[PDB]
Amino acid sequence: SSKTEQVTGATGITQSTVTAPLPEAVSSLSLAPTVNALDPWVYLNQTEVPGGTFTVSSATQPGSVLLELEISPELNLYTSHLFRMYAGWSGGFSLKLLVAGNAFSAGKLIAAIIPPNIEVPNSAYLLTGFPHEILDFRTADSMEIIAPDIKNIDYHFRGDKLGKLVVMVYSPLRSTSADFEIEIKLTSAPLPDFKFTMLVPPIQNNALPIWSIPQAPPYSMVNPRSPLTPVVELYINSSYATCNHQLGRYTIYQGAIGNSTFNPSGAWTATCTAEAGSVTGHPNWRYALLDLPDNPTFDPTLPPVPRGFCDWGSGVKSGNKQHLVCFTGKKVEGGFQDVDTHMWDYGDNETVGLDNTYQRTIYIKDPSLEKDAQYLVIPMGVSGAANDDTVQVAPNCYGSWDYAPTVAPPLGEQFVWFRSQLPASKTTTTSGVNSVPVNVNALMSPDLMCSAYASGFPLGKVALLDYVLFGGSVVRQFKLYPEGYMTANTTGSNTGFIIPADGYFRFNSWVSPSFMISSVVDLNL
Amino acid sequence: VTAPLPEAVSSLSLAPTVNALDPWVYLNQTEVPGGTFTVSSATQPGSVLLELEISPELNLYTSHLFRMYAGWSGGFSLKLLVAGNAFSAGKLIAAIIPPNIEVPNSAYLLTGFPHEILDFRTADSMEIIAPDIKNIDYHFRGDKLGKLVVMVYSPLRSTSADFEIEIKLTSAPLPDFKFTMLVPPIQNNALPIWSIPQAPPYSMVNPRSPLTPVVELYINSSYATCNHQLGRYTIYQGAIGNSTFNPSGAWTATCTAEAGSVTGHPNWRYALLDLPDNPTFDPTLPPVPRGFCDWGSGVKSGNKQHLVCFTGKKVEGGFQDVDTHMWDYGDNETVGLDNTYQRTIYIKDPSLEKDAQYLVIPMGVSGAANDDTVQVAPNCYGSWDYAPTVAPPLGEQFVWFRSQLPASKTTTTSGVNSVPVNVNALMSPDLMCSAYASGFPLGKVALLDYVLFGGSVVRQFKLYPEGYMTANTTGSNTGFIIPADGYFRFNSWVSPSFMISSVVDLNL
Amino acid sequence: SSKTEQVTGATGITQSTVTAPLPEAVSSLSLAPTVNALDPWVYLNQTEVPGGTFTVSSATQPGSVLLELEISPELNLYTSHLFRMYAGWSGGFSLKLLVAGNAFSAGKLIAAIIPPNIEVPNSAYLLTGFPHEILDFRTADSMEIIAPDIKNIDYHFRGDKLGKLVVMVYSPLRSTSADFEIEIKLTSAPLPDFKFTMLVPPIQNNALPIWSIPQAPPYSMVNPRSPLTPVVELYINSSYATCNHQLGRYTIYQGAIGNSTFNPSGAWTATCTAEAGSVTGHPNWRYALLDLPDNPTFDPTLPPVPRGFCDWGSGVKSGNKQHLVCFTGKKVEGGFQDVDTHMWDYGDNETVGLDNTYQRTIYIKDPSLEKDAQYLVIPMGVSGAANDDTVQVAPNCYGSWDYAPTVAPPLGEQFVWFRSQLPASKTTTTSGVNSVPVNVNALMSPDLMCSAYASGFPLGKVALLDYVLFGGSVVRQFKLYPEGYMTANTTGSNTGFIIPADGYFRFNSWVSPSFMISSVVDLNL
Amino acid sequence: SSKTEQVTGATGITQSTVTAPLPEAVSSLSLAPTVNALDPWVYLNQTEVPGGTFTVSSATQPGSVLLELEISPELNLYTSHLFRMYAGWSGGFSLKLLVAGNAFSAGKLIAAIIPPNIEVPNSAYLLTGFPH
Repeated sequence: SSKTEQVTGATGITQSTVTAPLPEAVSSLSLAPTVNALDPWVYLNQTEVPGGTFTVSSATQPGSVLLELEISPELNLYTSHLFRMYAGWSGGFSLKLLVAGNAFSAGKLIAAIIPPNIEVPNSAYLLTGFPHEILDFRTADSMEIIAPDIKNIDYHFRGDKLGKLVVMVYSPLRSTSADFEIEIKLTSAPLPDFKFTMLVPPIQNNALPIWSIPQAPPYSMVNPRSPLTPVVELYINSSYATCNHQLGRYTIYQGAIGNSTFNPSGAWTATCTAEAGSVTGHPNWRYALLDLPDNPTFDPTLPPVPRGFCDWGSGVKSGNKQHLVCFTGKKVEGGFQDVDTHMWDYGDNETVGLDNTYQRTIYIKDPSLEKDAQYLVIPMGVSGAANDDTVQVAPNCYGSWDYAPTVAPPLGEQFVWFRSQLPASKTTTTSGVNSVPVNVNALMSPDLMCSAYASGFPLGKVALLDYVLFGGSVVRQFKLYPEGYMTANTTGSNTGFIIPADGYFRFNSWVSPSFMISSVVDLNL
Repeated sequence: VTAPLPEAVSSLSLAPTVNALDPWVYLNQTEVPGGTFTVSSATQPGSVLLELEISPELNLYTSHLFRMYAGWSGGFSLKLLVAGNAFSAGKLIAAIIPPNIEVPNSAYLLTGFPHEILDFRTADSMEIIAPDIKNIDYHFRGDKLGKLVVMVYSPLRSTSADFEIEIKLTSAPLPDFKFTMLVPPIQNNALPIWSIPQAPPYSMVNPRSPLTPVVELYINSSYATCNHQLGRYTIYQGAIGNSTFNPSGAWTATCTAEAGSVTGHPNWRYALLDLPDNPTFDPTLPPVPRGFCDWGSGVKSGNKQHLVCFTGKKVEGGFQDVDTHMWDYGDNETVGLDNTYQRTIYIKDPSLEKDAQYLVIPMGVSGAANDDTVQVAPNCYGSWDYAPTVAPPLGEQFVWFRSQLPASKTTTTSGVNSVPVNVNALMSPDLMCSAYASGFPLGKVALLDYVLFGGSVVRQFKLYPEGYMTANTTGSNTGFIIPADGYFRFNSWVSPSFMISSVVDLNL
Repeated sequence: SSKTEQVTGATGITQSTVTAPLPEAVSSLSLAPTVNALDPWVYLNQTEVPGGTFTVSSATQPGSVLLELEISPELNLYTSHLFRMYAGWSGGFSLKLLVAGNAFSAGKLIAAIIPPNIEVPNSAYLLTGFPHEILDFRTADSMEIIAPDIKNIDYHFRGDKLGKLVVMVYSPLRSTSADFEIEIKLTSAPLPDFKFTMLVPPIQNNALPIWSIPQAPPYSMVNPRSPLTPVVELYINSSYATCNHQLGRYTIYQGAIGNSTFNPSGAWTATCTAEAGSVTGHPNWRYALLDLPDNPTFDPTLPPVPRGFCDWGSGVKSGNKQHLVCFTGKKVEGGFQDVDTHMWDYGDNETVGLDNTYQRTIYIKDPSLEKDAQYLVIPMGVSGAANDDTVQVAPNCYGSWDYAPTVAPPLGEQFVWFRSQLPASKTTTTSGVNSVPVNVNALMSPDLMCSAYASGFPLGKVALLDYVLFGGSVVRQFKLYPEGYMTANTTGSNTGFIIPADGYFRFNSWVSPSFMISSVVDLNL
Repeated sequence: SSKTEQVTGATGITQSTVTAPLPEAVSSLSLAPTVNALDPWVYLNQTEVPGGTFTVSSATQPGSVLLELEISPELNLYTSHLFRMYAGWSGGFSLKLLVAGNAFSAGKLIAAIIPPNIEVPNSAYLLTGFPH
């Protein structure tokens, strides 16, 4: 159908079109053991789908996809919630494309329905092949695409391959002002022919449409890299800080990836097989061997480092001048007689000729090391080392050890980290070690993700969560990727921006990975 | 007529006196008290722009009648009035949330509630039927009420010169709106109109200098926050840290400290400021007398700035000496803290007895940075109920009451000099005296017109209930004097997001 | 109605009665803005209610309540889940009392419906007053109580006071064998006149009927009391270990109660205002004062101890012979020059004449303490002290400081704790301190409760969660109270029972606080 | 009533509305010793009233009054002149608000009728109360 309305002032028209590029395959639900209807009003309450909106500016290139929505119960809050207690679904959705258009100057949108097991092309030219509609920003106000449930089975089960609605720019948006944009929302409502199949117990870990994050300030969320010092700030350093593997790498597909753990309390301790050997250069260095409880020493697949124990980053070229600091102690009956602060290198002095590495090979500066003993390790800090740059060093999986890939943020955004300050141990003693203050940053601490690891994360969607702080209300919008690297849209200088740790996150909406955040953090200071 | 959800007409069978209304109160053109908001390019998506409880406060008239009546039952037809353009593009979502449910803070969830999406292109005169969701035959006062929440869904872009869209709602009760139970009109439910007596600002009292008249009102772009404790008021009192309705009578205090002095100076004797309340110095009541200056900045001991006051030992109530004495407000420096209120006060005189009670009457500043330093009040210890630090909404600036503190030299090297400093104040108590009888409706802001001389010049500021005035200004040049020989006028209740059509350029 | 069936073998009868002690108030839903129906099958799928079952043995005393179910959407999985997207409900439920009866010998059950704002009496004698039914175990198989939605409002909103179904023993159960019991389940299904009112967005923190706990072994959940040593076991000591206030006291009404925190990483550090004074007895002791960041020193309402810092329990009478051990260090520019292990008492040497207390008053054994400095604290262990008994000492709120009440378990059950081992620091040095190995136990670490703090906990219901361990499958059933003290049914000797920390919890069913667990842990070793 | 015309070039619309926020109290003139009619054409010749025009620029502040016209014979040249030879008048006037508008960008006007012995408020917010 069609319907046209004269805009206020008679300076244009707004077209609200009901369109069905119609597969319109309505199943008889003959094989469904029972057919369950919905509250008639669910068909009448059109709700924003997870994935909208998408802003089409002048800097958008036709052929770049903007929406990729799988026609499923997840397009609606109420159907998404109802599906938790239902084995199968069967029916389409009426998807509305609300476009904040105007007689701006020009620009055309193309929306198409793509059937299952058909790759989504990246050109407006190819989209015209599919069943599709075209819009004109000069007159676009609505488009009720009657999206069908393209299927070869008489009713769906979880895990099937579903059809997709793809929206792309047909013609570039041209307007007098470079700031003119077009916010394009998209809402769904199940069609009348949409029914469920069976009543099954809800999944207590259901992939809920709405994610609830407890009002937990990050100063209580603490802390993979330095689990003895609380998080005090939130760092946004635009130094191209592509986070090489570290501790505290959690993703909600597997949980803890790399050598990350959910209980890093302290700075997870480890012991060593303090083997000894002739040492060139520094005789006072002894090559100790990390032991691997729960990961026996001889599995190239498993990590050659105790779970938890991880960077500080050391073992740079100059590792022989900049070191790490850890408590050490001879293991004796019932514990350790005495524990001091010795200088741990964890790197590439002589025996590996490597860079920073995740051996299984450490050097102490204590000459009292003996082979006939196991020595305890508790990292404390760095000694004489640079600050905030030599503590983010890049050791990596120089092996088959399944580790965390070096994650880099998408262009235009920089990582938001959880920081913490490490005090310096001074000693005016004839036998001691000297540390230097250092600030430590990390990705999402496990406490924040605990809700995500249970609440759920819709496939291909990065959570957009807010950040409110002390009065007056000030909200910064961050993006929390499933791989576990929260980011924020950045613009301006490259200053390391501190954001206070007092303030709680809040779920706003599921957004696609390529979703520019409206709120931009300005690097002024 | 766009109805988000059907209105359940209730037969008031359980109403002791089903009370009718004037048949002519039904005209869907009466403005909605507080229902005026502006959308700009800077309004981020999903920012709550309006929130009205579905109640007799939605109409200018039923709001007035509601003071006579203990109950009501009915809906409201709100008409939009969008002063948009041909070059404006954007969306609004207006959802009616159910009574007890909590208003979301993202559009993705607000869409869940019944709603309508409004284009600025075709939402100029859109009737919206707001229902009154209930499980009871009629409402009493205090019952949880439904709300309609207007929120920007697609930000406002402009195909041409960026313009500001001003929107406001006009309502008439649906034919089924009925009152009940006549009661005397002294109730809650603040009046839709607040008549401000024509008291010029210079007739009010500067709470932070109740000895010098308010000489001028001035807007400073730099002063982004107000940490003052003395001079803060709110209509929803409550208690505000060290603010009194009588600033003049509270400017006094007794002090007494034992043998003690600043390490850097054996001349700055300590002084424990006496409290009109009684000890212990319990960390739940103010640690200083209800009225005392909030001046000074976070200096460190040595060749520095500090305050001046009139001090004098008490003599059994009889004759007490008096003289201006240099005064600094605590040695927070020696504890690694900033200058706060809890810190004991000091006096630069070696002639204080370890057990004597000395008067103190602040009078100025000496050898000190200019007004910039007295503006920033000492911090607080975070244990008692003090006035929270506040800042104006983005793009808006404060309005302060200003006064001139006269200086004071000394011919002899016995007293103390005192540089002249212009002092500020967030609000004089003389303006809220009339407000309390009226009150502000449900977290709305009061747009007041400062009618400058003759009425040819009329400035508009928003009187936020929290206790401050703000006026939107585009400009540098911190100093901006506004004459204090004017008078206020109520213009309307405006939602906090409302931005003033009048913009006073700070560069003129 | 009624219906009788001849049991197999014709050795009895089983009565399945449909009863309506009928308020039967059906609302017209006139004021409801809209009326939403359900899938017709929800009315036909009777599901176990949260609160059943309840076993009526010979040791049950008439007048002891067994069921107290508020007639609400929460009586059914599907209605409980659907109510998440609904503002109001209006209608009753058909509650079935399935009784595993037999012609055992005798015994009668009484079930009554109690209207809102009417206290539940504790005598079968009074229950007969209410609308009620009586059962006989000799012939009881079912009872479809048509429970009405007693209300004076035309449809419900969350938070109203609801009616209650109470089941009590009318006559004692007598049977030939002392082991004969009667498992009494109870299921619900909304009546046909049950409808919802409005469609509202789901609460992302909804009080879900089913609780999902991630497959997180407790050896990763770590650890309030000793957040540097991982949890290794699970202790069940029947020493009457009524847990006085401690660290790690979390309840899902407020979150962290007492001085408990969600980020105890390490052993939350604290500093001191190392004031000095003349000391009698031991001159080498110096009375240091804990500073209170975020809790200024002068609020009798707030705790006089830094958040996190907490027991080890010291300050017993003999505190002058048994002590705690914490790292100490003079605070200097940028940190601390040197840090050693000194002996911290935290108790009642001279200045308080108290027992263990939660001052704000500590004694070091280092004579080098000086007033002009702040000294750091990091608890490590105990020195010369008893083990596992003097580390559970009972300091408490000797003041108005809102603390955690001393929780004791119900009779017949003992606490299940999260343990950990603290190594001993030995030192053969002319200046050092000597510790003694000690095992430390705690209540639920915050990681386990994180799901509860978001998943939800139905009012008055203690979660019954399982514990599966390495193959072959072995399941122990524990009860996790809302106040935050997991317990397990115990029988036999008083041996401290260790349960391996490898194995994950799992939600089984919501049960009442007075719900004997069928599985009994046997104290054999 | 209402009436809409498409502006030249079809780049807008011009609304010419006939509105009566209607007291519409028509007297029977029973007590009038005699009732005198006018030349029928006086009812058909709309003349500029004394007090118009008023230019609403960007520097105008809502709440500032612009017109305050007392409904009387003085609103028309011819009625004002005729009243010189007449002891009394009885009847209303059809007042036209010609606005030199355009699809400029925006801006809304409010006109209200205020009864006798009622002070004129200085806020657009209050004007909505009156018939307007």
